Amino acid sequence: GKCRGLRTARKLRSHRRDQKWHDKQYKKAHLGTALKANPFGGASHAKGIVLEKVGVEAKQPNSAIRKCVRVQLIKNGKKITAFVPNDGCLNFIEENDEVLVAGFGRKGHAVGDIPGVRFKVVKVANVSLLALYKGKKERPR
Amino acid sequence: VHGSLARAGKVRGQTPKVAKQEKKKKKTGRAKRRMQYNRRFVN
Amino acid sequence: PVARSWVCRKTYVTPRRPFEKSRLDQELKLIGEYGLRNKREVWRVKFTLAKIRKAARELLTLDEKDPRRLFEGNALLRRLVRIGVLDEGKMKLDYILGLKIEDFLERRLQTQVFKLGLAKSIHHARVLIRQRHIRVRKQVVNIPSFIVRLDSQKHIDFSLRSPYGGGRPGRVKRKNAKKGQGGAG
Amino acid sequence: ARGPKKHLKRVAAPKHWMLDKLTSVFAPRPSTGPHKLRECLPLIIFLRNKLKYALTGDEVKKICMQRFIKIDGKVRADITYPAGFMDVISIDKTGENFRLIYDTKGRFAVHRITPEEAKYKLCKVRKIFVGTKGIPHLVTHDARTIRYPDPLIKMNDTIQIDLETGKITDFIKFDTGNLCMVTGGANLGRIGVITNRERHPGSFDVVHVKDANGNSFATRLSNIFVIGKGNKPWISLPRGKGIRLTIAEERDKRLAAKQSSG
Amino acid sequence: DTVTIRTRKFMTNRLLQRKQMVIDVLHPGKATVPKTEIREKLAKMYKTTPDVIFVFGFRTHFGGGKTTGFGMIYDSLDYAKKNEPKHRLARHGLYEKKKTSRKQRKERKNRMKKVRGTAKANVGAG
RNA sequence: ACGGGGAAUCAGGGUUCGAUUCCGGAGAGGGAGCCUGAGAAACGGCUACCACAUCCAAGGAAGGCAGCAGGCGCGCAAAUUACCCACUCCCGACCCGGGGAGGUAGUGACGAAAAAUAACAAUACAGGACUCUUUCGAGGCCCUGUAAUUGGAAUGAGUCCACUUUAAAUCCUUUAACGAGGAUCCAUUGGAGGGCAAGUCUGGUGCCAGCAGCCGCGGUAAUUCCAGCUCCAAUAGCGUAUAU
Repeated sequence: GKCRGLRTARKLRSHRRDQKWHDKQYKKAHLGTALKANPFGGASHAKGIVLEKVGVEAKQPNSAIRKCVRVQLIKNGKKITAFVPNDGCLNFIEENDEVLVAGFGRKGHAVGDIPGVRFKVVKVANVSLLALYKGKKERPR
Repeated sequence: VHGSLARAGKVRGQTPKVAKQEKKKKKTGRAKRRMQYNRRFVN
Repeated sequence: PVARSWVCRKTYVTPRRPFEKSRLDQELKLIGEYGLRNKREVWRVKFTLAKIRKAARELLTLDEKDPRRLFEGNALLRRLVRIGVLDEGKMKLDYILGLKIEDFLERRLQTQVFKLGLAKSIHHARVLIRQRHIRVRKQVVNIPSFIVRLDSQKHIDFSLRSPYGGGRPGRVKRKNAKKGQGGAG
Repeated sequence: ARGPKKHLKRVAAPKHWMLDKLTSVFAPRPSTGPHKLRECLPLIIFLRNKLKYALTGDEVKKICMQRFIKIDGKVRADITYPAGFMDVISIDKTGENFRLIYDTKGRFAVHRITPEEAKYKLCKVRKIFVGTKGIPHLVTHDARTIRYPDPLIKMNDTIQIDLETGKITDFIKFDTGNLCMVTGGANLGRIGVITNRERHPGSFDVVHVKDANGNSFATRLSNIFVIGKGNKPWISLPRGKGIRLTIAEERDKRLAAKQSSG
Repeated sequence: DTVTIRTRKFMTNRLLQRKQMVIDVLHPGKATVPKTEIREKLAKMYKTTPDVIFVFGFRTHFGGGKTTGFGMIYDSLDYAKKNEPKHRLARHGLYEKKKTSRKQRKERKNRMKKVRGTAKANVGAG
């Protein structure tokens, strides 16, 4: 059930150079089409303005209306949905605001009740969203 | 959206706004570990 | 093209399992007994004891009567006996594996000041060295992580400038005499 | 990339110069004298660190220019003049004379010698080179093209030149029963009798050597340098006599003298 | 006084005609006695003038004890004018340098390039 | 994807990374050609062409910051248009001039080593080895949890003169004059359902707000949300995002 020979080092090698492609944890990270469809250019964060403010429901077991934002990036000009993670911190978000967006916490997947949103908002017009909540900073009006 | 986005921070904003009391400065330093060792293994 | 020697490296190891209720419980039993500050003061010792056995083990893999083992091991044994953790004549490059954490902890200056009088509590000795009162046979040192060699084991006394030493009082006593003079008469 | 190199950086420079890492970036680049880089010793480093007569380049700058330094009989005037094997150097103001031969690890140990040994030197040959007009010619380690030698001079030999007019006197042939010191390579600076030269037509001719201490080693013919006849060296040797000691044995010597001179 | 100068690593630089040494101060707790006094005391131990003694680089140790510094002892006042580097000399002051600036000079030689060729054009302007 | 010396991770194998200060190669916006010179197909040298461009009397002239500082644009994202040639060596007709190569400064929580925020005592509570009573009662050498600075000693943070450091100053180091009573000199970042250390505590909210990496909590007693109190993790660091 193996090669195991002593002049076979090439076949053990051109087999594993072939069967690595079926490890989806490796096919994604080593094929140019996986990163291309990423709205980020592989970056950690990406700035971009806010072009509306919309809410999205939750999955079947538990009901709610998660609040979100329709952020358009400036890097690629794409359009993505960004969750606004905080308690009632949709009062500081406004149209044409240039918010900073980060990965949601599952390396390119949804999390929990939120359907189809993989992005959360960390800053809002160059002030930290945590700072606005706890009050340390203040967004000038 | 069906009718949403009207309520946001409904709970944070109607909870009572109670104030805090600052009495003892429990600085960590190292007497913390002196007494944090002396909560467990003194009894 | 700068001079700037950039050689540095960590000296502590983060435990693989963060919460165990038995590693946390026990490590305090070390900090509490020996008057440390934070877990780094313990893991740093775990690292030196890890290295000194990751080095001792490699020699044990090598057979005896060997050019590199016999010298490095004798040299390896030389520092341990010199530092105050192993008995002379208890050197065979095997009891090294029989060492435990506390043996490097017992030899620090902070603990050593406590055992040779010079203080009332193991914590009190620690504040003294940081107030620059204790001199290791010639020089006042304020480093409670000093690891004392055998020569410096019996040469530890108070300084010559300290208020506890043969010097003038500190600021507290000097000021009280002046403040007290108007206080009483 | 476009021509010669005129900046030698730090310990990228040869290791036997005994240099630091935090003396900035560069190192003195020898002036392309009578020896390769990887065998020489800049005259500047012989006056700051090996001797510690001076402090900086400047105090070395003013010494060599004041025309006190004497190398091979005629004074030099460049800060970085390459030194090399079997070179004699003299300091007339203080009154010492140095020999500059390799140690048992390879460091160009400081070696003070008598004025009698400060007259001559020992130089190996590289090719007997009969040239125009039927004139026999030689070449030596320090690029001395000597005309008109003793015809018996063939190869790998050692010559003795008075250091006023060259003019080889008292040569010793390469044989398989004579002392020889190894120069260059990992074996740098050991001494022993040859006892063999196993030829290899078309490659490096490997020369074994047995030491008077009973030990043995081997090198290639290039690294061999003959320094006397029989078991008698023409030159006095430093402490250790160029006899390699294992790091275990060298450890013993360190511990014994401890607390016995300071 | 209690300065208590001590000497180590002494060498007589005949090829420079000076003295090379290490000065080892032992101050029982003071302000690391200045270069003036140590130059004063060292002469009495060496039987010479305080004009010829020059010291450099006192780096005190920890704990207010032994303090180490270097010094060199020449023979002539002339000899210090060619064997001692300049900054070590004005440190007490017998030779103020040419120092005016660098960029002020550097700008000058460059703007000289635009008018170079005529002595009047060069020296007259600036 | 500049290659290599190397780097992170690890039981034995390995997997990933290497623009990055050392060695070697290519280049000065894209290409091509060439003079001087031993050594350039050099661009802080010339010649054209192309794109972008700066003065103009409209006739013409000049340039290449992928050098050190700077600003623009780009972005998730990267320093002050500061000092001099003293150590580093290099260049030159030369112990003597020049060096934004380099050093020195400033910014600097990328990162790494040591290390403050309390120590002591009597106080009155509090335990048990000790003390004596089978037993109650006791008085004492101790460990401490808490509260009064009750009280005298020790100190570094900070100011500030002088010395020391160094071309010139800068910080550490050394001796000054001051400089601690609880908010003085006020410690955080994340949690308390499970994994995973720690509240079946109180007020609010009512499948709402929201939390939650995952299993899941929220419809009147929420151990999970928002807060208060108490405790827990790491401690000048600690969460978040992505690559690994």
